[PDB]
Amino acid sequence: MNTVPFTSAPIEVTIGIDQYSFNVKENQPFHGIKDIPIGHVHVIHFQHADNSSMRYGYWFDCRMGNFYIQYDPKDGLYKMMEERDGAKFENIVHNFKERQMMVSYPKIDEDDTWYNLTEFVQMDKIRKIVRKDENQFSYVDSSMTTVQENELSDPAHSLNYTVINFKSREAIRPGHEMEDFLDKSYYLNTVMLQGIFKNSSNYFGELQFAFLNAMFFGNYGSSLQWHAMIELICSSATVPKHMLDKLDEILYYQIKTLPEQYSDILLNERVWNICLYSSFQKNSLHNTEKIMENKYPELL
Amino acid sequence: GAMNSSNYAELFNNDIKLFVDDTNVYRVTVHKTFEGNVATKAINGCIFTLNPKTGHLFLKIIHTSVWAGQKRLSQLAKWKTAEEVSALVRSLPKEEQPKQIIVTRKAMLDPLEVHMLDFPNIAIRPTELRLPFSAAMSIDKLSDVVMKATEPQMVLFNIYDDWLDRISSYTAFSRLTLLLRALKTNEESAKMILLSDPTITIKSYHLWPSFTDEQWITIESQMRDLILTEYGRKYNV
Ligand SMILES: CS(=O)(=O)Nc1ccccc1CN
Repeated sequence: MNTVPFTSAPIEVTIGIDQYSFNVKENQPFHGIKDIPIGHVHVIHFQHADNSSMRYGYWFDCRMGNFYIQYDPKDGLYKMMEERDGAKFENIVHNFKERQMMVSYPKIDEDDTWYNLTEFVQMDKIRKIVRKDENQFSYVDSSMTTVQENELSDPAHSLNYTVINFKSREAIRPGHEMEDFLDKSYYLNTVMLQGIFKNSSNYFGELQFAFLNAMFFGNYGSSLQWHAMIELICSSATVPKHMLDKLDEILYYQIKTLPEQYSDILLNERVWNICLYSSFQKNSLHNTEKIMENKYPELL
Repeated sequence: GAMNSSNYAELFNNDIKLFVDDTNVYRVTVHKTFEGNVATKAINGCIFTLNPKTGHLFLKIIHTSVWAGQKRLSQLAKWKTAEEVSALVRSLPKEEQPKQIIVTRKAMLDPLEVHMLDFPNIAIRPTELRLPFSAAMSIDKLSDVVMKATEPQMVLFNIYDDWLDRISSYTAFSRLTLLLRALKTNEESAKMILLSDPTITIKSYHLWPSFTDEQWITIESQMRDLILTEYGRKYNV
């Protein structure tokens, strides 16, 4: 188990750690989060009580370094930093734990939710989408735009998701226009899987990361990317059977975790109705179709 | 964006543009089979591609052999249309290529956009005008070349005959749409109007009769009366 200490909490803030969240009062004696499971990426996220504008946060993996949070009164946010002095860090954490000034990552033993949402997500791939090579962790916020959004504006602060565009020369082979537009298997299997992502695990990792940024930060371009990566699979007539079964599991857990009250803004009616009821894969997503029909029958 | 009555003079400016109508590409007759089921038989069709400023009509004849062994023909027809329009554009010198292609039916937008990805600067647009171009096959010389075709063929016409020597392209387009709307509403009576006077003939190199300016005014009035007459017959007015 690993720990992310906080120097202090000078401003009132709702703090998220993965799918959990808790409120910290202004100047409350809060000094961090302990018992964080090793083996997964994690996200620690923030929404200030006095300005809900800008949710923001940090993706990290405690196996890559010792990380802590410290508020910056000049830039007005909680910042993640790395401590290179290991003995200093261990000493800090021990004192805060002895004084019981930390919240415990509250994982139920039965509960595989976070694994199921991050199965294919790897820090190395996160750091290629979010480019800031001097840190081992990655900052994301509500307002950051994607490379594709910028094409249609600061590049250093962008989300470099893989561009998917169904009406593009990349997606459509000269001479196979109707075939490739109505059956996206070429674009999925040759262009994206063999060419760009190399394997389905990397494709699912990006899909899962896009979902999580959409849900935790309300990041609109991430929501667009998540739906585009679903639609590309559902609109392909030829998809490996193992990918369809895994997609069904991925989507099931994403739909299960989504706050019911955010469904109106996080789910695209056209994409979901097309994917579940018109597409080539309309009968291949049994678990996802069942939870969607029982939880969000309005959207359909 | 889309083209409507607000930006109507845009059709007659100096930016090359084409209308594309696909309503006569896939044509069938429906009939009973010996067993009493229903079957279709395709007949030759055409793509109607028109420059509204110059009157130049690129009539691509769609021979029934292109449907042989194909499924979902009404969907295929839209993609075949887009394929043929793209091929036409590529066949024209750069300085003759359109800057805009206006499709008469919104279902042609995606097929044409996809076929024209190599031409990112050519705008593909719908229209809110209800244009009567389906009635092209009521023009005898166009119907004849389509029905006699034994293979795919492109035939070029000027749909305005020599009218642009005497009238503007705005007026010529208005005359054409009135004639075609009348042929669509009551073909028999419209052709009666156009040919009732044997002393006015159609030149070998023309599609419509050689009416004088005053005769065109009379013809146009009779076509408007025909449209109004049929409107009253339809709605009991
Ligand atoms: C940050 S904190 O200090 O509120 N954490 C904490 C944890 C366990 C028990 C009690 C407390 C503080 N009452």
